[PDB]
Amino acid sequence: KRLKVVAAFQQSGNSPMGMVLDAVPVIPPELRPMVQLDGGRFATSDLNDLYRRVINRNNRLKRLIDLGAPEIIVNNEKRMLQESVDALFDNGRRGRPVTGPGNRPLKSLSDLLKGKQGRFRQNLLGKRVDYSGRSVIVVGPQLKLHQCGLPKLMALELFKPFVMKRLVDLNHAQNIKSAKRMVERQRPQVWDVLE
Amino acid sequence: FFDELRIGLATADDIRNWSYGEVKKPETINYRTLKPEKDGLFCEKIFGPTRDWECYCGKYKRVRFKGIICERCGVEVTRAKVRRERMGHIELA
Amino acid sequence: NSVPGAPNRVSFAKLREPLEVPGLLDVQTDSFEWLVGSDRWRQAAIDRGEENPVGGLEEVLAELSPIEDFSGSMSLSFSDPRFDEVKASVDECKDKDMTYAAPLFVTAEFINNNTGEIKSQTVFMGDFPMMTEKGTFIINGTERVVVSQLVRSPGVYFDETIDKSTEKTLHSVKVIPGRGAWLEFDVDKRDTVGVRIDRKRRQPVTVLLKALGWTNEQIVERFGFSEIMMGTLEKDTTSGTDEALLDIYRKLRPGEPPTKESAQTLLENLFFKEKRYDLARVGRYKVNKKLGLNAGKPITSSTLTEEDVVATIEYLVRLHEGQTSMTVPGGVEVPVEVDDIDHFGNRRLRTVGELIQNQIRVGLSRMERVVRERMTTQDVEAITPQTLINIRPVVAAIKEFFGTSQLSQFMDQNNPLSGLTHKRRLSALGPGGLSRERAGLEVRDVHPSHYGRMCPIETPEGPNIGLIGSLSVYARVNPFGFIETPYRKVENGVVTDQIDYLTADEEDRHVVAQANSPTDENGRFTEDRVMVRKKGGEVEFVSADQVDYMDVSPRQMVSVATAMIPFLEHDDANRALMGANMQRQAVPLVRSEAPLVGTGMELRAAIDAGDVVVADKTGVIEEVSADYITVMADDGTRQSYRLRKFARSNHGTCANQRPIVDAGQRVEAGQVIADGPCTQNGEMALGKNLLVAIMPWEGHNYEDAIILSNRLVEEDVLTSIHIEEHEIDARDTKLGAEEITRDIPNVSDEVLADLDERGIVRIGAEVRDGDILVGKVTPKGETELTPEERLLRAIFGEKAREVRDTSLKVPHGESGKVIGIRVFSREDDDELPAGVNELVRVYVAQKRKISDGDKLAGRHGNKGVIGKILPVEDMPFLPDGTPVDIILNTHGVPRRMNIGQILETHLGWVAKAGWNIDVAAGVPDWASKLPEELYSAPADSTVATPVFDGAQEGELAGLLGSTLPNRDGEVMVDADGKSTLFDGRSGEPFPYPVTVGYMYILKLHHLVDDKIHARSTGPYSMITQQPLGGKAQFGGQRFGEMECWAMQAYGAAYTLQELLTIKSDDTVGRVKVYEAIVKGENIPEPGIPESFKVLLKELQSLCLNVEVLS
Amino acid sequence: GDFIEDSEAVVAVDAVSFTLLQDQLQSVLETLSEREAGVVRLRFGLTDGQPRTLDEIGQVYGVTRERIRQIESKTMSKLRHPSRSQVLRDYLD
Amino acid sequence: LRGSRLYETDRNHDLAPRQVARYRTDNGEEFDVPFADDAEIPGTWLCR
Ligand SMILES: [Zn+2]
Repeated sequence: KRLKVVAAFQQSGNSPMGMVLDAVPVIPPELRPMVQLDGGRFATSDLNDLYRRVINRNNRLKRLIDLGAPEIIVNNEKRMLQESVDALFDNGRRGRPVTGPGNRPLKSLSDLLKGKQGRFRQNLLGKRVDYSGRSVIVVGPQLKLHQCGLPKLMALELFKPFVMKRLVDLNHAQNIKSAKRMVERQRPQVWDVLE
Repeated sequence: FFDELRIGLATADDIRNWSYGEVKKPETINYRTLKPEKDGLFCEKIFGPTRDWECYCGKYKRVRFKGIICERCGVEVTRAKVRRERMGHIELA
Repeated sequence: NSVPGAPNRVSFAKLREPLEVPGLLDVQTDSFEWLVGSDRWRQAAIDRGEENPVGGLEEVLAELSPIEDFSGSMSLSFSDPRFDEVKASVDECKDKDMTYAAPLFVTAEFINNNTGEIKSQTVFMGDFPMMTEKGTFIINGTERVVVSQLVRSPGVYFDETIDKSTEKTLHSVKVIPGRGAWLEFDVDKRDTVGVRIDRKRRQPVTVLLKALGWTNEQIVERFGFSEIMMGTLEKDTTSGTDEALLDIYRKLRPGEPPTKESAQTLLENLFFKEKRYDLARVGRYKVNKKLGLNAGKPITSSTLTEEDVVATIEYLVRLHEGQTSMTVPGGVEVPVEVDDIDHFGNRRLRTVGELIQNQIRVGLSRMERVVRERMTTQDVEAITPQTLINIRPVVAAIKEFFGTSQLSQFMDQNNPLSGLTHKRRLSALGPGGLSRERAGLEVRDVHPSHYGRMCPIETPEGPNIGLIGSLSVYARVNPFGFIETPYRKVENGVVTDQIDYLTADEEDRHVVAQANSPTDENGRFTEDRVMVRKKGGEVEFVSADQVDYMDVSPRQMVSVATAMIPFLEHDDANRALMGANMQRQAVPLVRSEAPLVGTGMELRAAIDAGDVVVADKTGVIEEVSADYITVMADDGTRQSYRLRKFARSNHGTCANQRPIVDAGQRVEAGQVIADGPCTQNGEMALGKNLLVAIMPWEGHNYEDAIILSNRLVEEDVLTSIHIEEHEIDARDTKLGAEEITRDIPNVSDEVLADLDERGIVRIGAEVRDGDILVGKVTPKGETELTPEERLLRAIFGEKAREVRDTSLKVPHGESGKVIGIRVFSREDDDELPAGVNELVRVYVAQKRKISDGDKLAGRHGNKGVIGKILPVEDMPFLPDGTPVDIILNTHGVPRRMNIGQILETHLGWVAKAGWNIDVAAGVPDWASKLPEELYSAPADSTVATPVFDGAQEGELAGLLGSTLPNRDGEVMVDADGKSTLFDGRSGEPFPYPVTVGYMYILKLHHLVDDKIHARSTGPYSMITQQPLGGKAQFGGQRFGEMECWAMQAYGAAYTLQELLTIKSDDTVGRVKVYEAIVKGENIPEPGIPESFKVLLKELQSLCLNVEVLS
Repeated sequence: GDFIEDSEAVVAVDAVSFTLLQDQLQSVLETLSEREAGVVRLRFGLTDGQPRTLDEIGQVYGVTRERIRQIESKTMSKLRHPSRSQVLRDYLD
Repeated sequence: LRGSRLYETDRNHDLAPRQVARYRTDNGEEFDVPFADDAEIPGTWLCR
């Protein structure tokens, strides 16, 4: 078992020094957005909260070392920084998870791509798509094996761009804006082109 | 057109090279004027401008200056969508 | 008979009901009255056989007080809660969007021990939400219900398991308190008795006994019966109480160094001090009953005691040995047996009162902590309760529970039955309950103890199967939280009028006979042997002298909804469950009518739901309008009732009350004077009764599809009114306040034609998709207009207007008339949220007719969507010219085992067309047991067939064979229930007769109108940039992993690629493809979806050097 | 986060209409004006996104100040003719 | 329910002229900054 791990560093061009960090990276803000919700409220991903804590502690240590605090306080600050970084990478792994309002644990980096939710199984292997609809089904006994009955409104919504093109090129609308306006109000000329 | 995807163990040098600036303040946005604070999270000098070709102080506000770093605030004038691809780092003691 | 009105409805019931159905809302109201404490509750408790009853608030306050600070020098206490009056009324709170609460006052006393002062006075504890007459809470103008929670009661539980290695039987016991460390004993495969204290490592129980103060002689004296006890004692290395104490302290608290006083006081505070270990009031009673301790004395101290620990050890040891009975010294004899935790003798019910009490306790604990913090920070002379009492935590906890707790739920207001069933819901989830992902088969299966307490039919069909149920009709809740059911005392084989309410564990010691057993007028059993249930819930024949209890009614086991399925006994459990669930989804219709055939419950339920208006006092009606009813009581008092008209319900269904009484009509207290949404003449009318033919028709009813006649559309038989509310708000912004205006930039003059002068839409207008409802505008600020826009404005001389349009527009696919508008302006009071200056609500109502795709269903779980609506001339018609209304396929019934619907159809046809049983040659044999009232009835006469006591097979056959003729003196339906139909299209008669009758079809709230949305392009996600989901937005359909597997199986590489890149998150590809489609060009090549880039730059974080090579 | 729509994502149809407006404007009305188009292009900056004051034309070319304004007024008047002012009258919104 | 966060003809042939500076840090790390021809280069800069 030990050789399984040791051989990886031996038979490669990488050193195990990477397990100790001297500079933690920061994700771009857009992936942790601070969006101004309607009415002036702000919604923030809790990830950027974790980061803040790290920085705070990392600042305090820099102060304590500067003025020569007793070794006990410096060691306590170093331990706190270690725990903060650990929770940033993986919250709740070692100790009790960090919680904000209420009692719900914060979502760490690992949680963003860990399980059923996240990115791998929720945003990479399968995703929501445009030009799609859904509706209840009923039996059509007069249909052929290769035919299906599509509601008028659903078909219009699905084919809106094609309908707009066929409206503008047939001189029903003078431009794309006029064709879109005509389709939204569903004037009679739309249904002739839809079929 | 990708040939292969290689994973490795990032070192301090790689992390520093990835970054466009060190984050050394926990501030995200000021309470009034709701704009990003300097040197903190969401900093424009590090992660890029919030608007397209508009620096913090507004000296440069048009596409013609694309690529120029404002000498008064340090914000590069580029697409606002660079804020989802610019990384920062924290140098911890 | 109970209701003065009592619309005529002959009943097939052959058994007289010895007990009247109790109040169906008692579970909520009685619990809430106990919580706050009311005079009627005090009187009931006194009469029940209790002295000095204590309410929930009083109990919590007594638990909190008295308090003394650390290093005690002065004390505080609370007492005497009081409620004065509700600030506002029900409908004022509903309209104004405020909670319906009343202020609470408690007298607080502060005492200085040094001098003996008393700063006693009243303190305002906050606004306590109050329960309405219907048993609901109005929070922020929304009606909510608190559902009772099923939870394992505190106590001591023993069990046994067969080992895998040795295959020995190993017995374990666990003590489960309300709060406190967990204590559990065990027996190992090495034949040793150990204990785990506070989830610590196992050790022999002898060390625990020694530490408790037992020398090595009393253990031998008491536990001399068993041999494993002696094995453990001999193997125990520790000697003396002091030796054991040190080891226990080291193990439990290895961190701090051991000491003498701390070691001595360790176990004392761990279990035997109420401030840190407390069995609930129920827990102490259960422990006493299990171990036979403190037999026959009031329970005041609930904390654990040293006697019960050794009692539990003795019980476990004896149970492992194999002894049946056991008696501890100073205690009564009790049996020795394991405990199944699914038995309702173990599972108890937290009512709304207890749920609120827990949150009050938490809030008071936080308040007490704050009081302790503030007590030793200011002077001890000029200190008063007000200064150091902060009421914020308790009100905050109360508000959090109602608005956040999973148990506090948004009321289901589809129809009165839905709301009634919601209030009688028993849930196993919620805090302290089960988890949907951690619930096996055993918990969700039906247990024999459920009989008469939890209905086995009514329960969710989906993943919540068996975790959520409904209270039975006659079930009652014991103050400890256990569910009791009534039974008739029978002695010497004679049924007696005495009725006793028994609990599951209490009835397990008796033999109960079913209600439907023959009995003479005297009461003595006619038969020699009777059917009964035994201890294990096993069914058996026994002699009539062995029975000591009897069921109150045949329908003791069913709930309210299940009680309204006629011919329930002829329907399979699955279909009965489906029908009961469906009954709660029926939407109200424009006009309602009661079923031809039903149970006797429809009446009572309708009154209990509280949607109908009942006269308070006997009198004579004075004035009857569509808006109010004025009644002059028998005395000089007169009362006016306000009728709700076109009021939107919680689910956008019209709630409309209309009078049924006439001017100058005498009415009695408890008599219905106005009908509710889904009621007709005081009964519950959820659907419509209509003519049905059972046959396949050209494949349009294939696979559960349904065909309807166009008449139901022309006559609005299945039409319903649906109302929706739209809200807009004008508030402040850093660029200036946004104003509600009638002028909007870049809008045609015709568009704003129906807008009021203020900018709000006019009442009575007909708004369609995209129409303006309220006009609003917001400041822009910076413009930086593009050069092309600047030139376009210059050539047209249009101002660069300061404001942008933000008007409220009708959502996609909506329509209907505007019926109501509400305006709140901060200027005229209107205490709106901070920053909001104007609030406008617009109500749009639309009338929906039955159409293709709408879902209908019966009362037997025969659901289906409408596939075809035919003109009247196409439907098959009776030989007299009458066309049928619905065609149901014949291939469903036999395989689904819901044959009860065929009997429903037969009896409905019998009811619609009157019947008369000839009695010239005596009475027919089949009609021997029919009551006289059923010998003959006129046309359109309603009937009642109670479940498990109703119309019988032969009676139904005879009634089919003895119907009256039609207007032409002929019978359309023969004695077998079938009739000869004519083909509407071809015109020739069908070769064989077809079953025809009347069925009660109800319209479920599943309409294609509100689930059709499609999408071509819409809003996207912030981070992943993928389309949003949901009909609320322009939701895109999810192309899940299984769909990708299917596409790979087909080998459709290109379709999959375009689905996953172009149509989801290829930001550049999306716009380029739209441009190509509009311009009529080839689709461009996809590339690099944004989600992969996000994943790459997320893995770059947490120090992984992910990179792409070439 | 699954319910907050992005308010900066490019709207497809709009992004099309604009490029049509830029296509139906730069082509027809610009070309029928011969060299009088140039002054309009610099005036509004639709050629490089650089609006220019009157003098910025006279700083190099020999045209004078008031003549440029007269040309601008004449072009403004004659380009509003319905025959050529109706095709561009649908992109105002 | 919607939120918000805090299109010009792209051209590569023509761009505003720029001049490149050069800075050394205490550790000997070299950095370059493109400034406009307006100059006004500060004596000290903040590096990455
Ligand atoms: Zn600048």
